[PDB]
Amino acid sequence: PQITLWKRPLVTIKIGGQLKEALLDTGADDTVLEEMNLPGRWKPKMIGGIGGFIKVRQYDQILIEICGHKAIGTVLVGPTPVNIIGRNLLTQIGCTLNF
Amino acid sequence: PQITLWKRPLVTIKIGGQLKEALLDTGADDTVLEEMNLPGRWKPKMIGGIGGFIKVRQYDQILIEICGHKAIGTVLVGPTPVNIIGRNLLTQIGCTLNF
Ligand SMILES: CC[C@H](C)CN(C[C@@H](O)[C@H](Cc1ccccc1)NC(=O)O[C@H]1CO[C@H]2OCC[C@H]21)S(=O)(=O)c1ccc([C@H](C)O)cc1
Repeated sequence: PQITLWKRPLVTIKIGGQLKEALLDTGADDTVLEEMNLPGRWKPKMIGGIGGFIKVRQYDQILIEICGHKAIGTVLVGPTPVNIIGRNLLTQIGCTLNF
Repeated sequence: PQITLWKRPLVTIKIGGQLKEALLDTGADDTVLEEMNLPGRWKPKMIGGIGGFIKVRQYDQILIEICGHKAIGTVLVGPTPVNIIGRNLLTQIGCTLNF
């Protein structure tokens, strides 16, 4: 589809058997999701943006479905105020910017 | 143009007569630029990102050309990690997400 940007580009995602709302965010290299207790091993990481850094847990090869489109890749889990779908997954669903 | 996301969507902008590089950021409501000199009056404002809140200078009705497309809108100036073009200006140049 085509999503205009009058409002935040929020979409439903499925990850770890849960449905959630997340931003399609061309400004994020990677994907960052609200605290959730995923199984498996993880690696600590610190990521920075406006206001400074937050601590997150890096999970690799996680299955995620973004508005019907399947993808698999790294997800960072931590105290983010919004779920952020980054370019690592936006490429996998064929998402582009156009003007 | 159509912009894929395997790389950061960085474009050249012109603001205040000077060229800069900026990131097309669909996850940003607002446009925030690193510290710079801009003519005209400004108002102190607060903005929140992934890591907390920062103080910025708000410039309204500022001419800014993005990848050859003209916009006139609000530009926030402050200690953002990188120059980001937010939805307030992406809508003006007709930018949409497509997949
Ligand atoms: C570096 C360029 C960007 C700043 C990077 N960010 C993406 C960016 O879209 C954030 C998303 C966001 C964050 C909090 C609340 C809403 C939306 N928007 C944002 O800050 O917008 C500001 C201005 O407009 C307002 O609207 C929303 C907030 C205000 S990040 O989240 O910090 C980030 C850093 C590192 C990684 C890993 C390492 O790749 C992934 C993501």
